[PDB]
Amino acid sequence: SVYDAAAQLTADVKKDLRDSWKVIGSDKKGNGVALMTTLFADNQETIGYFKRLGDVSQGMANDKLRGHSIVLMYALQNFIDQLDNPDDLVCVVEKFAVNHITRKISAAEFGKINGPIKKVLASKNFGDKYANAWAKLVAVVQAAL
Amino acid sequence: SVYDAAAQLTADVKKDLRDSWKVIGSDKKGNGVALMTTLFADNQETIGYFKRLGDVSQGMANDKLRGHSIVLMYALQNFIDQLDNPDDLVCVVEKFAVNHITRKISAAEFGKINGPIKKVLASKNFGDKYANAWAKLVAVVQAAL
Ligand code: HEM
Ligand code: HEM
Repeated sequence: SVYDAAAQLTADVKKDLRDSWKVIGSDKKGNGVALMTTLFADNQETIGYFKRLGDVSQGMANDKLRGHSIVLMYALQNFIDQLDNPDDLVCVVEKFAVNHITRKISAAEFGKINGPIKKVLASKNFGDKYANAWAKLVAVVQAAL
Repeated sequence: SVYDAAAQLTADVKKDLRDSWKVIGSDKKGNGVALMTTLFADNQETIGYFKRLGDVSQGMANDKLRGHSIVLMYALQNFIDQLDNPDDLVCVVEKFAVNHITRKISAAEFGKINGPIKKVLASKNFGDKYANAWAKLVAVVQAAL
């Protein structure tokens, strides 16, 4: 359940999430677009969900993809800001989940973002330790799907 | 047509938007729920769009309303941060508009949030100067609807 998954975010996971977000979140447009292009590159099959974005290969030059990528990074910002209060993190994760559930994005499909996150982390010198902390955060959303 | 509406956000409007946001944005849960409960109070018919939230009368204690309210404030956070680059502001406002258009929220209905914003600003002592600035940011989204 999302309440149990939220409890897996221990003191050090929360700290590692904040320390990496300090760097990754500093450029929301650049890192969000990079995150989305790595998803489409590594997992071609997910492009079908993003039919409305159009020609995804354009990356930064595609205004709709760029709009989506910036908005996606503010959802992550929101999750990092709610780490102090589990009750607030959960109601925000469940609110967030509504539109993904409507789109029939399963917990296994959502989990495809973990590879993109690990790769963007690694480009900014945050290795496995931080990739694993971000996968526990993604798991709280997966439990709500 | 969002670009022309964005041209009304002159240097002084953008300054008033960033100064009032420095205070309104510092308690996203508190001010976010204040906005939504003022909306429901002054325009009770808007509650018809929010059946999913359930018992909106519980205010802050209703986890779904609190969840929606915090997410709303991150959309405003996003807009405030894009004020100096019209191209990013417009692709974010068009991205934001997509789900509001699908919900059949017209520019006129969306415009009902201006009275709430003016009251929340006035409770933290930002007068008409600031209310007018925020009305012009809302007009940019109204132009996408
Ligand atoms: C941690 C990663 C993710 C975050 C933070 C995230 C965030 C968001 C946000 C904030 C929106 C806009 C609001 C909404 O309509 O719900 C959105 C839209 C969307 N998300 Fe996610 N999402 C993530 C991963 C995914 C994945 C992995 C998929 C599917 C493979 C997905 C599919 C969608 C789709 C199709 C849209 C609509 C895009 C459009 O047509 O504009 N999301 N997501
Ligand atoms: C400055 C004002 C507003 C902001 C920044 C805002 C922001 C948001 C955000 C970020 C979401 C979540 C993502 C999505 O699904 O689109 C949302 C959802 C929604 N908005 Fe807006 N919105 C505003 C005003 C309004 C107004 C005035 C109405 C209608 C009277 C409206 C109706 C809705 C509805 C029904 C939802 C979905 C709620 C749910 O069932 O979870 N919004 N809005």
